[PDB]
Amino acid sequence: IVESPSICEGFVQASSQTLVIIPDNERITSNVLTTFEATRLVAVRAQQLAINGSTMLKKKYSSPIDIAKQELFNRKIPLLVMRCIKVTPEGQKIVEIWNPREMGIPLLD
Amino acid sequence: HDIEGLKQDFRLEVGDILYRDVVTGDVAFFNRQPSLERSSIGVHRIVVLENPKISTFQMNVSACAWYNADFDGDQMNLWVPWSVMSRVEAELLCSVR
Amino acid sequence: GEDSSMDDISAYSSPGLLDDPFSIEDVDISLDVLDNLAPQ
Amino acid sequence: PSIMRRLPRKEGRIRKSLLGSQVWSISRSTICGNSDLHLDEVG
Ligand SMILES: [Mg+2]
Repeated sequence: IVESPSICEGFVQASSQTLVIIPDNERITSNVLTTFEATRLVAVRAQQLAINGSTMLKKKYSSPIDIAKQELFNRKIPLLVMRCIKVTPEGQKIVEIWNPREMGIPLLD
Repeated sequence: HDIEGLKQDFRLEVGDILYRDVVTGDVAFFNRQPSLERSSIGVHRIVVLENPKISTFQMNVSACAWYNADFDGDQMNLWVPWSVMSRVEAELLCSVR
Repeated sequence: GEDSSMDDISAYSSPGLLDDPFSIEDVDISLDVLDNLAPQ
Repeated sequence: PSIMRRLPRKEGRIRKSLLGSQVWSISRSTICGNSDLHLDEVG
């Protein structure tokens, strides 16, 4: 018989996940940044420079956007790209972590 | 704070946000309705017209192909990004090039 | 039969009489800028 | 006036308030020709 609802169901809070990072030699996505990814990296870095201002860039620029662009082009940007591949029903979150300081940059300057 | 209500500050303190005027070289989103194509919103470099008698948005006639526009009475919208994140995205993604 | 106090009001008009093909209902364009649609 | 009449049409909640938006910091004017401006420039 199908009786009254129990506490075992009715949970609204989804269970926590485990971040599963694909080993670097098994990554399938491209080693080249997309234009979306490079734009997002530059925007995030520029906003964080507007917050902090601390950079390891040798040259001097008057705008956060210029500093972020030169950090991306000179491979000195302190950010990582996480490409979420899958969410497994057993709880795992399989992702790929990409280092933009050793990827191909599509942008020009 | 308004800028007329403060005049005793010799300089600005690091961390403040200054809302400055739009100058030549700023990027702007430039839109004509109906927005049927992806080029219906494009980012242009602003040239400020110093003549106070000019009230129109002026553009090159070869830029009309992006917006399906002409000069028989069309009106186009223009907003200038102010946040850094949207102002980065205007240059790198939405430029009319 | 001669009374007119309770006559139908809608009967004083001319008796009798899914998407509008000409209505801009799915077109989100400002009503102040409709000259963009001029045939030119 | 009803709660569920706010939703449906083009002037309703979904199409006017959620899928579109009134915004600040925006301008509009008649457009004009100028042959001294580059293709990526706006006067
Ligand atoms: Mg016209």
